[PDB]
Amino acid sequence: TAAENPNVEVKDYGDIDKAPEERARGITINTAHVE
Amino acid sequence: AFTVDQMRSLMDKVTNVRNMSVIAHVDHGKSTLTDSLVQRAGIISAGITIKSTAISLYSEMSDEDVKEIKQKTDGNSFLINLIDSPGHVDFSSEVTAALRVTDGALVVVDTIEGVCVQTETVLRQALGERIKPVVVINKVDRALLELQVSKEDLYQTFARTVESVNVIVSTYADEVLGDVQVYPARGTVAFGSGLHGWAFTIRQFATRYAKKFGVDKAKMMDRLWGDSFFNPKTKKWTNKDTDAEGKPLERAFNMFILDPIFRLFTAIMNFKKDEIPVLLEKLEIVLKGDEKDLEGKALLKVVMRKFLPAADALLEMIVLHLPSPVTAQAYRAEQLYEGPADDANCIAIKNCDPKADLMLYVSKMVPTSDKGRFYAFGRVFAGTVKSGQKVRIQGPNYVPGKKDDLFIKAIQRVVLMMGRFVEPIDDCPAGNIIGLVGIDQFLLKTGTLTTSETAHNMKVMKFSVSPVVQVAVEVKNANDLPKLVEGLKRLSKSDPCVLTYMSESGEHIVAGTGELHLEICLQDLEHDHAGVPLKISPPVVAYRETVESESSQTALSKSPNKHNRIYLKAEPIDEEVSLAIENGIINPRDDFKARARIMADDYGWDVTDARKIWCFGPDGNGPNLVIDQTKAVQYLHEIKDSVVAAFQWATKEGPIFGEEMRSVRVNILDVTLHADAIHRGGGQIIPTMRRATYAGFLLADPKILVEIQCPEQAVGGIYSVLNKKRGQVVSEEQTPLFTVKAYLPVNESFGFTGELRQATGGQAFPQMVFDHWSTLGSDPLDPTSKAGEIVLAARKRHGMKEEVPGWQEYYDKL
Ligand SMILES: Nc1nc2c(ncn2[C@@H]2O[C@H](COP(=O)(O)OP(=O)(O)NP(=O)(O)O)[C@@H](O)[C@H]2O)c(=O)[nH]1
Repeated sequence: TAAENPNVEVKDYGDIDKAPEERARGITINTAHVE
Repeated sequence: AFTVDQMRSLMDKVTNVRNMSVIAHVDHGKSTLTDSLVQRAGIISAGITIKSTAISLYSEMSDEDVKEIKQKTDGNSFLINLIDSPGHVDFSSEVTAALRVTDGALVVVDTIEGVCVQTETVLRQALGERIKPVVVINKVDRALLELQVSKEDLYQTFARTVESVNVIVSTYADEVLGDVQVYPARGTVAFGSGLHGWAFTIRQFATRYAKKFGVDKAKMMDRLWGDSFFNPKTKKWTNKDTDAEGKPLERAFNMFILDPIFRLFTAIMNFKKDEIPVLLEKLEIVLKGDEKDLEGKALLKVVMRKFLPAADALLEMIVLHLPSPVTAQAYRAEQLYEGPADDANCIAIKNCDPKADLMLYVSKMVPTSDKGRFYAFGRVFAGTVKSGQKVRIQGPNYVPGKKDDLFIKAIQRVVLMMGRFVEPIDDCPAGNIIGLVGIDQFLLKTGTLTTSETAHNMKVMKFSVSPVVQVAVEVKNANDLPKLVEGLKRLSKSDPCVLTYMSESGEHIVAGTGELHLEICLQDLEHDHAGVPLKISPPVVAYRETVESESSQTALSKSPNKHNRIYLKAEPIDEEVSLAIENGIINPRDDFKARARIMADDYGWDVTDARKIWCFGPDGNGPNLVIDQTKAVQYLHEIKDSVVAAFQWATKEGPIFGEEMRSVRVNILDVTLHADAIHRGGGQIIPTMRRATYAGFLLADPKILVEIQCPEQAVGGIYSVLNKKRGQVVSEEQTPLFTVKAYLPVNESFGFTGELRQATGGQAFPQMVFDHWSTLGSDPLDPTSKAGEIVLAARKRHGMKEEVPGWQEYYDKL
């Protein structure tokens, strides 16, 4: 969507599973919100 | 990248807004799919950061596409709010809150694993919020690369996954919404690989082959899914999988959609350099520049992105099928609103009226980097919220009549919640998601903001949702206690499913939904919330000290002076009476006369004994009593206070191992005092009374609702576990699931939640509340009996001598 709208911040995979636990287990643990 | 003005303009056309989230079992690819959406359509503004809670997407559809949208549309631009949802799926209320602010959901299902319990759990909760679902069967690449699966097998797998999903939907979806099931032919199911960037809908292929087969796409998309066959020999479309001769016909879906894809994979991955250019040319795919040199997966990834861009498939289902707030609030209004269905605020919700009084629901408080400040996250259902607006904050217990939970305060700032960032805005009308700053202190978790004095307050899914796992928490360094007490508050506010309270034994208790949940909580508490070394340990179980029969003989004890003596006997108080005292029928401050009539006429007591109760204990109101049965003691009235005080002391600290007494009755048979008050003083009689009580006690043969929901076939595991833990079934009721009620000793409940899922295949869900006290028949003074082991462990733990002093130790022979 950010290709169509400059007003969308892109979030990459590692920006979403960013927690130290998530990295340690290699899964999502926390809900993440993106726009 | 848009400007605040562009965003605000986009937010005016709520007909072209989509509030939704992604539902997925761990590892099914929820993250990589959203990264795909964000990279393709993410929106960004043209030093305060927050935890990413929601992301904005932007999408434009073609004029023809927009005509297909079966709902009010204004133009070809769409604003999509991808709302973050927690990862704990125990039917928690944190999840329900997040879903509550959405109207549609993108459900991710794995090609191989299919629909798993976690998936069913969030979907079920979603359906309970009248959310419309759309599916994406993800990880398709695994079936082609790893498993080498065949087309018909892949098809069948897809069809079974779609069926599993529509079983959950048909079961929990409100009949008033109509058919909310999902159908590949109608474009509500996508297939693809979030890791690799390609996906499609039957619709896109119908568009592609319609103007080629000389047929309108409405006809084409019905033919591109299910039992539609095109016999190349007859050049006709039929619904029979065989021809006249009975030979096998390949399904249209396999022949026109899968085959081209299969051929691309096979040709590119096998380096058939003379077959690839033709295939690409036929599909009208163009490699430019350095791409012409790629081979293998690299070429494949690049070719599939051009052939069928992923985000495109997902955005198509979101825009064309997920509902916009105007449509939804019309049939969601009544549930969402506790007040009158005919009420002015309820109507404003049904109409998503921005000019009405405010009806803003606070979904949760979100952590910010603004030094300990939490911003309120929510949705404007009615009216419009403005910066610096005077509003009425109503907590979970507010009622239009009382001033409970009410908090009038101005809203400091209205901010757009865009991922980890915020963007101050002046106002926000009904139908939109938004964040409020300055509400921290007045609201923790859910709430309801209104601008109407009449306004009533706003309302929650098949994971554990009860704090059944608990431990005692304490600082390793005494001086840190303040930070711990503060950390718990911070922890409680940030987690709806977390519980903390002080135990009867003076320990801070932290309880979590499951062992894993509790672990995250303790880690976060120790590292962040409190940020101090914590010590974790079991919760200590509290016991009661009672007597099973009357004292085998009169208890006799003298005072330090050796001049005063008390003669008494102890006997059991009936459970019904103890209960009556504990629950308010028999009270310490009631008029002794009327109370005695009740105890005598209704509980079998002798009315004189009752009229003569001297006190209750411990704390002056406990379920233990001292009754005066003396006849001619001269200075009785003068020692009463000392006797009462000694009882409060004796019943507070039993002689078995220091636990409180319960159901203990003490009868004072006789008292011999010294003539002179000097030396009859409390310092003499208080010890005497306590010593005598302990003796009468020891001479009286001393002794010291788990609701489970689950499927029938699983119930057997429940009985299996209970029997292994001195449990006892109480009731088995019920066309939902079953609910088994049973008594479970507290000292047999550590790890219970684990052994239960293990014995029911993770299908049983426990709930536990303290119910009653139960008398262990074994000898508390025998270090090897059940009761005795418990007594020996507590004594060692407290540094007392192991042997329990016997009655002779408090008896003073004449
Ligand atoms: N082959 C292939 N792999 C993919 C695709 N989409 C995601 N993956 C891979 O599958 C793995 C899991 O993706 P991920 O997005 O983290 O899964 P999840 O569903 O978010 N995780 P969890 O359930 O723990 O949240 C990753 O290694 C990712 O590269 C795809 O389209 N094709």
